[PDB]
Amino acid sequence: PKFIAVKLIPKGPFRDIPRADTLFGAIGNAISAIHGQSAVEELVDAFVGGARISSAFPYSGDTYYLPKPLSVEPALEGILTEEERYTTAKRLRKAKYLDLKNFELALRLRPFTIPEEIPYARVDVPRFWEEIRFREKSGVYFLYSGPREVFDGYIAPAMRFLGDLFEVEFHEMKIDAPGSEYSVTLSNALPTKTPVLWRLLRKRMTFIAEGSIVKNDPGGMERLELEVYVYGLTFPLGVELPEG
Amino acid sequence: MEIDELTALGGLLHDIGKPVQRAGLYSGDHSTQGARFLRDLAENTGRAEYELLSLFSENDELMIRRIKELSPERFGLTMEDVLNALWIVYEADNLASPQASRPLYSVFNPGKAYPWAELDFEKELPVPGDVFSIRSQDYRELVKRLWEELSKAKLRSDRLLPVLEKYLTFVSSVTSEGNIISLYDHMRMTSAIALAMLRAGCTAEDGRCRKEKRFLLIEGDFSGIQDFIYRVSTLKYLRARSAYLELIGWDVVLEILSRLGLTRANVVFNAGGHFMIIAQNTPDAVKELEEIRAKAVEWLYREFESDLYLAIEWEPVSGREFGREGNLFAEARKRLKHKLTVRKLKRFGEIKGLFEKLLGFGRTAKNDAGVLVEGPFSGFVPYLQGGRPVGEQILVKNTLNPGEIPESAQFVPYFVADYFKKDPKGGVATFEELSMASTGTRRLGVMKGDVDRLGEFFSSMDSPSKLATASRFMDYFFKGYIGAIIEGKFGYIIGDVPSLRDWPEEPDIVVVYAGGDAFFIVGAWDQIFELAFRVRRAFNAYTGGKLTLSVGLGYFDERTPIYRMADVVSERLDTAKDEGRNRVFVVGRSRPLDGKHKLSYEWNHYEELWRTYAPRIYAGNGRLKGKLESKKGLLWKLLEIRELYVRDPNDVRWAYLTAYLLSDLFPELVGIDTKAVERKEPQPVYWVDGVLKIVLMAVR
Ligand SMILES: [Mn+2]
Ligand SMILES: [Mn+2]
Repeated sequence: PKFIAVKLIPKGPFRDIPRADTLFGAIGNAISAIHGQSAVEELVDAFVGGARISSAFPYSGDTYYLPKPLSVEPALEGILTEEERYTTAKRLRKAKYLDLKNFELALRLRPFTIPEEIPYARVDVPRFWEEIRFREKSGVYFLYSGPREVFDGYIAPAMRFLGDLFEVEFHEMKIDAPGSEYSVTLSNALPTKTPVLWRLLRKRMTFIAEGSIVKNDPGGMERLELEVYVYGLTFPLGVELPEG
Repeated sequence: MEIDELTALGGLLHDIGKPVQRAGLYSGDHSTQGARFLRDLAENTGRAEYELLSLFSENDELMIRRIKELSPERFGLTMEDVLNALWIVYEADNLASPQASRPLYSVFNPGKAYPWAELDFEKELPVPGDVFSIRSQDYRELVKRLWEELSKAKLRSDRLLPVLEKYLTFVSSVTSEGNIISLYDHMRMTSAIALAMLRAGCTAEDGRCRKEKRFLLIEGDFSGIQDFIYRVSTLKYLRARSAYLELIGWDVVLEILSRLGLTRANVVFNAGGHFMIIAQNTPDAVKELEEIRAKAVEWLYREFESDLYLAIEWEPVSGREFGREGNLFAEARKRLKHKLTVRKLKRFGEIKGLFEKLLGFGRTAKNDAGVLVEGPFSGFVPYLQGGRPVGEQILVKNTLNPGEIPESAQFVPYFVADYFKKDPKGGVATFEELSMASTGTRRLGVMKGDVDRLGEFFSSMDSPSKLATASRFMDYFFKGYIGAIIEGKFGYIIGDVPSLRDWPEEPDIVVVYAGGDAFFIVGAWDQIFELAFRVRRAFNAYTGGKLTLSVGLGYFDERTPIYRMADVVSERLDTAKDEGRNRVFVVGRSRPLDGKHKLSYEWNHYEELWRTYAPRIYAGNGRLKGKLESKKGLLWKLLEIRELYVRDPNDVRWAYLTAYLLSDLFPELVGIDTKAVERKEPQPVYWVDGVLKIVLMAVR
């Protein structure tokens, strides 16, 4: 499918790589101050109504990175054909992100390679805590899927306002994903069914990590009192699973 | 006796006739000579059961009569029962699979072989050496020690395994050339496969247990260990978490043994939070495993949120798939490994609500007086020197000798590498206590080591007994001998290693973990720097120089948190392995990013660079070579000059500058090495910082 990729050009260093639950939490908070709640209830409804935002992923020049789908992990013994199969299979297992080209292959369980240098570095300065040092023309992006009226109406106004540590531009972006019963989440999600393959993510909520596999799971949002909404919807792209 | 205990002790003594043949005591053949040992032993002390076990060493004519001679009722067994035991134990011997002096050839190096000695961590380090023929005199003294111990042993598998391990560990199961398998391992694996066939129900078969899938390979691996241990809020606590993961592991293994009616012989290994069990393929077993697996995962979720998981999977297996046919065992381990990778990608899928002074420990019920910590199944009461042991099972620490515990207690010996520098008080040293004891800059040394391509090594093993030996010896270097290497032993075998001071008598080191094929060790940064090379040399010797470590070293401020430290040395160890294997990450390093320059050093490459440069600028014990006192600034100017080579590697400025900077000292850096230009490798100047920065740290 084709998407609107919200690119964050970083005017200075970041503290986290913000995944979808914290992105929506910030987009929501901006809308509270900028338009009041009536537009937050409307922002939620648009998202329950089918609209989706991905987690934030690394930005380099004209290269877009995406999360390695967990579907490949057990099927490494399929894209081989010992040392050249022991070492790589481990560095493939460890690899967190893929290029758009290699990610599109990973969905189809075709042979793919890994990004050599990932264009961000977690510096931990003592006094302690860490920042994220970005390369030149390198930053972070997240995808939006759904109607145009909602992007121009809610998301784009919210993101410019948030930028006022970063500037914002957006492009069209096609992801050639296979047709399948199973999909990869490009967003940390709160599942409704039991998923296929996953890594758990502790925040107190228990999320399914980015790259986890689901069979027709839209995820779900949660309302609670401390009202605030926690974004746990799936950003699904079709994926081919091995037999197992 | 019962049919269960008989088959267990049976397969565990089918080949106790091999040590006596080679001693040359009885008339001849080991099958015969083995019976004349147990039957003889039965008569002395007057323990009837040994004469029933003596039959295992041997048209069913004379056998049925020799069994009928012996009372099957006296003990409480059928005659038909004992025929099955013998036929079960007979086949088991086949499934676990010449001169009377050929020694045990090392699993690590089948070309080299082990000198006859009995398992003792306190004395000597097993080093595969020259093929020295074992005297018939030696085997006699062995059999005489074996005789005395077996006499006072309480004729349960839990009291019989410890004596067979002590004595028959460094003894060739068969005396062929390049024979890998230890006798003890072949004996414990047969006791395992035999008991598996009995429980499986299969009887009077001579291939219903062989060609039919009546066995289970049960494999349990912990996941999130790193997080569970190195992710908190001190070193005392860090140690307590490692110890607690050990007891949790034992609790799950012992419950599987308890409910399937198996014995510790059935445990192929339990090391690095990874355990394997051979067991029966009965609808009872698979059901009981699911109940154990489910309750274990549920307890782990309540106790530790999602931090620590236990992935338990089992593959049904035939007798065929324990050996070779044209490696079915390795392929059957590969199918099970695959099952585990999927289970680890389904963390807590077995929980549906998700998506909405002491000597050991006693394994009692959870509700019990003096329970210090609880597992998923049982509670654990500490067993002190002056105290009494409490529980069905008793986990005893760093002894195969049961000592003074009740006759009705399951003995379970567990080895743990737990060396630590004692404070001016009885308590273990802190990160500050260790960091202050360092030569020069007051920093805590953190080193994380891992054995290279162990997965490939284990995958080469044909048979259960081969894997049993491979796994045990591997685990025993880390659990048994890392304690010794720190103490200062094997000085000749190690030799000259990169060092900054004379080795202390009570070194400022603390083992966090050492077991499986890995270790995490902290202490005075300089003592840790030296221990890295000591451990690696001992490991090269312990193996036939046929296996390699990779190590990640880190030197931090004492006040640095455990999780950043653990993260850095893990990152550094991962680099060491990724930049080829068999290398050490010595220190943080600047380099060109042209993909020709590695941060890690080949052990021998670094050891050679220390030999060359260290003596010329380092006097020892924290002092700079007398000729450089007040000329130290030169070393910084060299680092300054090397940094210009880092900025652009091709420019020679460095070669000409270094020259004017000096003159004799460092003749290796003043030139332009053309072998490096040819081989497209870094110039010698690139490697110098690994030695200088360590010396500069030592001399402050
Ligand atoms: Mn390893
Ligand atoms: Mn390891």
